[PDB]
Amino acid sequence: DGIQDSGPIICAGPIHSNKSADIPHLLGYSEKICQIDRLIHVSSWLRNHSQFQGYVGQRGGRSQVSYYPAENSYSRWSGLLSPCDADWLGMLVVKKAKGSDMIVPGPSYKGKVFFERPTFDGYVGWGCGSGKSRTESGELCSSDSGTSSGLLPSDRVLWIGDVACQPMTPIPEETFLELKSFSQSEFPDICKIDGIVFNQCEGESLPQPFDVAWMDVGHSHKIIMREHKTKWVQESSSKDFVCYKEGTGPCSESEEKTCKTSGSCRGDMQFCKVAGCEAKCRCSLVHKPGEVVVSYGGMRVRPKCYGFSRMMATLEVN
Amino acid sequence: SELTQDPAVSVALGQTVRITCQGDSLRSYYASWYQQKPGQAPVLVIYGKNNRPSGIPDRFSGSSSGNTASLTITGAQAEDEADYYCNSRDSSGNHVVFGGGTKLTVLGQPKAAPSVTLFPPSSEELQANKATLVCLISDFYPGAVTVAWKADSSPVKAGVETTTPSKQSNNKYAASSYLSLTPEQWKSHRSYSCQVTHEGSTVEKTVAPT
Amino acid sequence: EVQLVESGGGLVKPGGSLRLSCAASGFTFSNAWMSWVRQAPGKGLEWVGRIKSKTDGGTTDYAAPVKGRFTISRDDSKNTLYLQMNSLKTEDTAVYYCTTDFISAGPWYFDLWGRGTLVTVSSASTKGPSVFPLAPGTAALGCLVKDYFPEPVTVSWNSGALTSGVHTFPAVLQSSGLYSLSSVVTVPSSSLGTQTYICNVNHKPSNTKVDKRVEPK
Ligand SMILES: *[C@@H]1O[C@H](CO)[C@@H](O[C@@H]2O[C@H](CO)[C@@H](O[C@H]3O[C@H](CO)[C@@H](O)[C@H](O)[C@@H]3O)[C@H](O)[C@H]2NC(C)=O)[C@H](O)[C@H]1NC(C)=O
Ligand SMILES: *[C@@H]1O[C@H](CO)[C@@H](O[C@@H]2O[C@H](CO)[C@@H](O)[C@H](O)[C@H]2NC(C)=O)[C@H](O)[C@H]1NC(C)=O
Repeated sequence: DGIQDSGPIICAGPIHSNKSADIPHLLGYSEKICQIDRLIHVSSWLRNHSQFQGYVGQRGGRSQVSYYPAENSYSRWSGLLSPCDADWLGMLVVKKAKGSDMIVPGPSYKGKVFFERPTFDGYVGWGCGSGKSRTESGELCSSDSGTSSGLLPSDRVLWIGDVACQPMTPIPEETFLELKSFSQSEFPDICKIDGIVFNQCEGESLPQPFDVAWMDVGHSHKIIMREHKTKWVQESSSKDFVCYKEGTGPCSESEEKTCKTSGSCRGDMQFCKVAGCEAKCRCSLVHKPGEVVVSYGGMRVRPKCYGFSRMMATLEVN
Repeated sequence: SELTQDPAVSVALGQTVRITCQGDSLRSYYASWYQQKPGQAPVLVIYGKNNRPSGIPDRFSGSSSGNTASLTITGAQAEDEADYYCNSRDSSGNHVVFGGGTKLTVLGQPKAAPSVTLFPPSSEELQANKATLVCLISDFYPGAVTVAWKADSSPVKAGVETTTPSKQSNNKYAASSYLSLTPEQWKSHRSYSCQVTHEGSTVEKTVAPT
Repeated sequence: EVQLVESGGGLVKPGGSLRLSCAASGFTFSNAWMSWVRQAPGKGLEWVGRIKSKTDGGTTDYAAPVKGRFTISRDDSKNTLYLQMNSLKTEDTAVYYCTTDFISAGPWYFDLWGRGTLVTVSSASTKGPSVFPLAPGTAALGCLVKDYFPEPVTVSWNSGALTSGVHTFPAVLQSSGLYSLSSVVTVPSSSLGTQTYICNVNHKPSNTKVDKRVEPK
């Protein structure tokens, strides 16, 4: 659980053979986590939204994805979910970029086939079609011979920001409004973030890069924070365990449901304590510091996503 | 801004070594790592977050932490003996910066005695009033030899030039020594020999005007 | 089949000029950022500069030690990268490599390298070598390539048919300042006179080419 992990949650990186292979829909939790390990979710996203053929993450899988900045805390725990991961699990949507979605400076974009960043009001992904990759500015997809196989290394995927996503405790609208107000009081000179009204202004400068801590608590936009405290609570509920049928791969949905509800399977010490125990299927803890709980503005919430990442902001003009 | 590496590091055959690169760019951007063997072009082995080019075994691996990037080699082999360079972009993104390099020594390699070959003054070269003795030394380890030359059995100390041992494709060493003589002293003696000592043991070969 | 080949290396006088080129093949040269990387004898790798693809502005960047004297350019129609070197100093003596990011896309992930071309900045003159035959279960024969400058000398056997048993040794730097190397091919003592072996010596700095034949004497 708490120990930092250098590797997949459950599944070793994919060795695909057929760029035209189907991406099956899998119902089981561990089946989905295996796909997350293999970057099959980012491959699916690229096929749906960019008319890309094949896969990203060939041989490398999720733990060889690129981050901006390279110094990244939450990737040291394989079990902490990124926005693309949370999207695959149905907790949020990484949307297709529109031209008005601002591409932040700083990442090294040249050659990427996919990148995403949190935005003030969501999560946006940028893709490229077959045989293409991003220019240095990230603005266009140009022709690239190195992508011909359609079985691309994980370095072709870029995730922007230090981000952890998790099941949240939903809050009332009135709690969100109070959090938003405290946020406005901490950044009173900020007008728009990623094109979204943050404070009312008359004049404002052009958008400039903006590095900020933030949390996603549902509702219409993120809460950006300067003074705030975070704490990690270790939890041991069923999302905290994955199940492997060793030899075959991840356990099936029905096998996993049985282990987690009926105490008739194998697992690590914590899984036997909470779920019960007796080849077979075995379930063990994923690696993370826990669930993040945020104190801000006199309140305390369990958000959907928390992190530090780069957005675009406009400042008020006198 | 600059990437700092240690100039040298050793590892025992089969053991794990970790080569570290340090620089302010590495907080934002990844390093890449290059293996260069003498007489060869650099080969890329790690880039980004622990990505391997095709044909690079996963015994090479990459990590970063803070303002440092590290290359780790498990199960060190003799074929891993090389110079290892890190690189990255500078702050502006307008340049590429290489680290100074780290020379990796792999200890515990098997000792091998030198196969020696001796050629006489070529007959075409004797038409040109010159004579050179060509003593080749190959397939030895470690790469340190002493060479001595003999006019019959007398120490020949003038006109001899030996190379510094160089590493072959088979991770053993090669060297040459050349004794140059006027065709008088080639024929003024019935016996010439190039005598090669490697780790206290001397291999010898001889040629004659016959 | 994807490859980069540098050429133009040689001997140049201090203060002189020299153009290197790099010929690319097997890929769309126009899509590639192209970099030059040099290595002076016994020292570390040093980035010289790059030219971006037109897609990314086709702009150039140079390391500080070569700014102003070195100019990089590209001709996409002939698949070629150029390095124009002016006001050459002796510490510009290096092997020069062109390189690009082909599969590992990214501005500093150099996975594709040429073999490099040696540039020697020196006041000395080119000298072409004397080539001499070396005559013999097994058999040892070769050529000895004597008194040349600068490096390198490329040696082949039977126009490149005799490819195994070949051991071209590294050259000796004589106190004269000239180089000498021997190349030896192991053959059986056994087709001694039935088969001809000719060693092809090539010294591009001195435009010398010498094919010399082996026999037992
Ligand atoms: C890319 O497009 C895919 C469809 O073209 C989409 O796959 C679809 O995903 C949904 C949501 O996970 C699945 O929905 C339902 O699947 C079963 C029925 O078989 C239900 O039991 C579930 O509750 C769920 O509602 C679809 O089955 C699935 N379709 C196919 C053909 O696999 C991908 O999710 C898209 N990619 C991204 C990143 O969104
Ligand atoms: C790659 O995989 C796809 C699907 O898994 C293969 O396409 C199938 O081909 C078979 C017969 O060749 C058909 O019966 C299916 O209807 C096809 N499915 C789809 C979705 O097209 C394809 O042949 C594979 N290519 C290989 C193995 O080279």
